[PDB]
Amino acid sequence: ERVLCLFDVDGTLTPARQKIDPEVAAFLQKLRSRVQIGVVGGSDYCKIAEQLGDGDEVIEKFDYVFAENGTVQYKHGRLLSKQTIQNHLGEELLQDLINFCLSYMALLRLPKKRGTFIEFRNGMLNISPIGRSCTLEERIEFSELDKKEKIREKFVEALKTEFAGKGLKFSKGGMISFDVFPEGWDKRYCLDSLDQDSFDTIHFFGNETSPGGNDFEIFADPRTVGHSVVSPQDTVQRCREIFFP
Amino acid sequence: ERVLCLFDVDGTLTPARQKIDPEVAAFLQKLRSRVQIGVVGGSDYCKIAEQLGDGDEVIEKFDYVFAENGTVQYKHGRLLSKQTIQNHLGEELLQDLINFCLSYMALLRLPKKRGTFIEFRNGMLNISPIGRSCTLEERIEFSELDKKEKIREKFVEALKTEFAGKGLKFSKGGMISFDVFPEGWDKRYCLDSLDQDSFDTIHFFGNETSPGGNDFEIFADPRTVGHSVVSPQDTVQRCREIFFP
Ligand SMILES: [Mg+2]
Ligand SMILES: [Mg+2]
Ligand SMILES: [Mg+2]
Ligand SMILES: [Mg+2]
Repeated sequence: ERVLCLFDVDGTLTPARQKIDPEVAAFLQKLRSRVQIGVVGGSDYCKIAEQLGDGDEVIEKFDYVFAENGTVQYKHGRLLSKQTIQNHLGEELLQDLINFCLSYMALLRLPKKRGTFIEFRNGMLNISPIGRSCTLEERIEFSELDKKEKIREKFVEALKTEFAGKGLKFSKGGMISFDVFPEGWDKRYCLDSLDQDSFDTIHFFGNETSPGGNDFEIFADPRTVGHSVVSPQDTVQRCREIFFP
Repeated sequence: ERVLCLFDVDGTLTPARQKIDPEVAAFLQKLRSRVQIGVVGGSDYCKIAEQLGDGDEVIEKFDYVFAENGTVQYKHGRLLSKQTIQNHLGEELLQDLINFCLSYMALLRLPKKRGTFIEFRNGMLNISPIGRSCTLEERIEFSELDKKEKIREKFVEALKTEFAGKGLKFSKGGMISFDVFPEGWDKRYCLDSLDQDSFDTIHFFGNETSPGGNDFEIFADPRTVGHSVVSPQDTVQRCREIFFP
């Protein structure tokens, strides 16, 4: 009777990294007459906020806004505090990680390099072996280089081996970067808080629910009814079938 | 007859890193009835904009806004393009620099580390051996550590030696960070563009005009009438004496 629908963002509600279609948006508000609705994305809040309305409207349009996998949470218009990756990991392991990344990147000799190789967020370190500080022509340029030299991939292989058994996970962040987060700080993190809000059912929709994907763990988790979608139209489709039959 | 007064920001017009006193601000507008006025700061535009009014008002209140030593320039309400440190330095030297900084920082084992060790701006690399991504308690904490271990200072000594004769300059950025810029991209950079605006006199005011300080080179440059000030009140004082005697 208390139902929440929880959506991944990229590919599930919106074209990847882009604004939502006003028609999907319009539907989500309709869905809201029956159930509460929320989103969970890997990206920071501002990025998510941008894709889903104007300014900070997203927190008004959605009952739940879980950014950075849920390490950052908005609930019914208001911010709830965030745990810090350093509080969770502690300083020593976090610095072993950081120094390893610095020492590995120092040895990479590329065509170009830019800035902000290691960005410290709430629920992850975002690592970019070229530089988060590049333009569009440069994003595409490194994107090509990464494919050819497997830069991120080899870096991740080396990181996983070095920190084997120490509770870190790595997943790519699309172009030029990868994330490093504590084990358990994938999308499932948001479920722990949601456990306290007395939902009878939590429907999750995601487009990467296959093994490997960033939606897998939350989709497979026994706390959710899992749904696999291919597009924003597939998502609306499914919600119609279940909630408006 | 065409006169410009050009002010450094921190310590010259405003308490360091802080909002301008409405009384100084009020005076600067009065000064503007006689002469054009401008500012030049080491910081980025947003930082400068914040200290000097609300939002982007600074470009309306000042005839010239030279941020990042002049590599970024506003002139009479509008932005003029910026040269890029990489266009000036080229990719190879810039990456030698970057990799050297990465390799040096990887070997620093500190109490803590955070993120954004190398921030790529327009007219410099800002290097922070702890992490630009820290809070106030942490800024103060590293600030203490830096004093005791001479972290930035030893890093700079090593950088200057390594890149001896290669045209790079280093100056500290107050707490936790230092800047790396091409030789000539201190405050004097803004004078090259100002040369094209047909001023009969350019008065410069700065509080670090002693050798070593970030105001020295522009103060000593034969293109300006140089003035040494100790406070925002000293600045207003001097402008009264010269322009309102
Ligand atoms: Mg997705
Ligand atoms: Mg499930
Ligand atoms: Mg000053
Ligand atoms: Mg002079």
